[PDB]
Amino acid sequence: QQQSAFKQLYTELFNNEGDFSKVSSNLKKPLKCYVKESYPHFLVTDGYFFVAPYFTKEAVNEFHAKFPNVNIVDLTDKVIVINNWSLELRRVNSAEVFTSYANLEARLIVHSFKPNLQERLNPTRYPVNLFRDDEFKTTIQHFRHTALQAAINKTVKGDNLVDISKVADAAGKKGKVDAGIVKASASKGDEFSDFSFKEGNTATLKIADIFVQEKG
Amino acid sequence: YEYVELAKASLTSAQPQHFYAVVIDATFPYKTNQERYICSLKIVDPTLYLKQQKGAGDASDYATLVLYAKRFEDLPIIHRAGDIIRVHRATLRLYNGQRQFNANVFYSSSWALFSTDKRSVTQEINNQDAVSDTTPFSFSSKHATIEKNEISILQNLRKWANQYFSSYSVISSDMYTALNKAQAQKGDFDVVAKILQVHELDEYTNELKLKDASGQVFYTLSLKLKFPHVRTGEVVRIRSATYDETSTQKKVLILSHYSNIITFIQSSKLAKELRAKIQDDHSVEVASLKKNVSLNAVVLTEVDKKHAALPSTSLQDLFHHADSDKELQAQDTFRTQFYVTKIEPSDVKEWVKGYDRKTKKSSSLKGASGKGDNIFQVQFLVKDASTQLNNNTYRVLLYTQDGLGANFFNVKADNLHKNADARKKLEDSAELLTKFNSYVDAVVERRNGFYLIKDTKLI
DNA sequence: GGGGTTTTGGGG
DNA sequence: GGGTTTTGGG
DNA sequence: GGGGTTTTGGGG
Ligand SMILES: [Cl-]
Ligand code: NA
Ligand code: NA
Ligand code: NA
Ligand code: NA
Repeated sequence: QQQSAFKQLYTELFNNEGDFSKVSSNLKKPLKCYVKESYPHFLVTDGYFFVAPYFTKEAVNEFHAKFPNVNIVDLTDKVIVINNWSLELRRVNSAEVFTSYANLEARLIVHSFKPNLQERLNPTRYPVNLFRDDEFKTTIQHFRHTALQAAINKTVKGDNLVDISKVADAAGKKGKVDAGIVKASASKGDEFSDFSFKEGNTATLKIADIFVQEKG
Repeated sequence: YEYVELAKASLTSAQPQHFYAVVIDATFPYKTNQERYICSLKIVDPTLYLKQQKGAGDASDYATLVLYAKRFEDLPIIHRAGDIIRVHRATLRLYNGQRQFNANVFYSSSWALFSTDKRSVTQEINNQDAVSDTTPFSFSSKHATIEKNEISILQNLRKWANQYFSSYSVISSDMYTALNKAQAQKGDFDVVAKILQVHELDEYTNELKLKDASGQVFYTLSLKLKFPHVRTGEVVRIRSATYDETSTQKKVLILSHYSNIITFIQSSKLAKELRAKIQDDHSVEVASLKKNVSLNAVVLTEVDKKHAALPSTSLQDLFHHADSDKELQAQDTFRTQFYVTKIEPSDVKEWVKGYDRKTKKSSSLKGASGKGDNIFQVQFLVKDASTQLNNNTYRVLLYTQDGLGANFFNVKADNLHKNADARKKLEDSAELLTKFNSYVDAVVERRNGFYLIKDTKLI
C-alpha cells in the first residue's frame, strides 16, 4: 500500500540493491512536482515529502535552451515536470548531506525537466525530508542490516567462542572489554562499507555553479 | 513589582502587568522568520482555570501567553505541565474571546520558571537537587530577582497547582484527540497517551511507541536533544501532531519543529489514572513475527524488575570506554540494548555443552552425557545505535555454568542432540534474534573483560 | 521613559 | 497568537 | 550608540 511517489520509488530502489532496472516499470513515468526551495538547496515535493533532484550538465543546458526566460534558481513555489530521470545509490557523509541517512543516499538524477510556469498546485500537508521519515529510515536500516549480516557471516567463522574458563573461576582474572570487539568485515577503514550494490556514478552539477551561470 | 491575578488583570490599562501562573500547555520555542522566535502557552491560576461548569463538562478555562524573542535561548522550554511561570512587563488584550497576555522578551519583558515538584524535569534527569524552593530553574536575561513578599505567592500557587491537578484533569477531553480517530482530522491535533516504549532508532533519534485511552498504538520520532525527558511508563501530552498517510506498515504521528511533548506533575490525576488504565500492548510485535520483514521494532526480552530502575549503557561505552571512564570502571553490572547480528556456535545443537566444574572445561554432548552438567555456552555478536556505522560487532556471552542467564530462553539447558523439543524452541528463538528489527534489552555482568547476560528472559 | 552601557548628551 | 527555521532542539 | 518604542528630545 502507498501514496507518496517519492517514498515508493526510493523504497523500492533500496529494497532492490540499488538496481534501478529492477524497480517497477509502471513508476518510471513523468514526475510532476512542486518546488519547495531552489537555493541554497533545490528541493521538490510529491505532496508529502521533499527530495533533492540532481541535474546533469546536459539537463541544465537543455532547460536554458528551451526556456531562456526562465532561471532554475528562481523556480521556488513553481512547478516542474521531470520527463527523463533515473535513480541511483551513493555513499555520502550523512553528517553533511541532510538528504541522506546512514551515509547512504538515493539520488534522483534529472536529465530533462520542463517548468510549467504559473501552475497552481493542490493544497497539501507540509512537506518533510523523506530521509527523516520513520518507515523510510527503517527501510534503510533493513538494507544495512542485510549487508552487515552477510558480511559478518562470511568474515566470522570457526566458532571462536570465549573459553569457559576465562569467565568461570575468574576471581584473580582481569581483562579488557575490547577483547570482545570483533571486525564485521574486511573493510579498509573504521567504517563498515562491505556492500554489494554498485554505487551509481553520474557527473552532476552543484547548485552553486548554476547560480553563477545565471548571475555570477 | 505588583502581581495581579489572571482574571483581575486590566484589559484597558494596556500598561505592563506582571503575574504568577501555572502552565498547562505550551508549544516548543520555534523560529518564524530570519529574526524572531515564538513560544505560545496556556496558563491558569486560582481565578482562571475552569469554564462555567454546568454545561461546560469540566472543561478547563485558561488565558494564553505569547512570548516573543530574537533568540531561541530567550524563550522557555516547557517539558512538564503543572510547573509555574513568572512574567514581568506583559500587556494583556482580548484575542478571539480570550485573555491573551503578550510579552516581548527582546525588549523589556522577562520570565522565570519555578518547579512545582521537588525537582524540575532537568534536575530529575540529572539526579540533582534544586538550590531552594524560591530558586527559578530557568529564566530569561542574565538575572532573576525574587523579593521576600513573593515567597508566600509562590508557595501558595504551588499548593494550588497540586490541588488543581489532583482534583481535575487539567488537560480536558476537548484538548486532545483520540488516536483511533487521528486519521479523521483535517490538520494537526493533540494527543494524550502513555509511552509503552522508547526505541533508540539512531544516534540522535528516539522512536516512541504510544498508546492512549482509545487503545490505539502509534509511533512517532522524538529527537534526543529536544525531548530528553521521555520515559517508558510515563504519560505525556503531545502538542500538535499530524497523521502520516504515507505509512502503511505502522501508524505514525508526525511532529513539527513547534510541536512539544509534555509530562505531568506528580499530583496529576489524569496522568495517574492513565498510567494505570492503559496497559502494555504487544499485538504489534506478535503480528510482526509472522512477516518476513517487519518495519516495526520488536523487543524480544525483558529484564528483571529489580533492574527496571537501572539506566542503560551503549555498546560504545561498554566496549570502548569501560576501561578508561572513571564511572564505567566502578560498575560491574550494566544494562544495555542491541540487536543480534550473528550467534555462535552456528549449530544450535551445540548451544548446550557438558560442563566439568572441576577442570573448568566444557565439551560437546554429541558423545552423550559423559561431559558433565548441561549448560548454555552461547556467544552473541551484537551491534547497536551508538556503533551502527563502525566496522565492529561485539561479543555478548550467555554462559550459564554459574546460573547467570540460565532462563534466558525459557528453555532449561538439555542435550539438544536428543531433545527435539528443546532444540526446536531454540532454533526458533535463533531466527527471531537475528531477524531485522529484533532487539535485546538486557543486564550484563562484567567478568574478566567479557560481558555475561543475566536477569533476562523472552517475547 | 528606561536598559545596559558609556554614549555620560543625543539618532532614527 | 493553533505555528513552518536551517542550526536542514530551533 | 542603538532597540524598542513613542519618549519623537532627553535621565541617571
Ligand atoms: Cl574485568
Ligand atoms: Na546612556
Ligand atoms: Na539612552
Ligand atoms: Na532612547
Ligand atoms: Na526614543
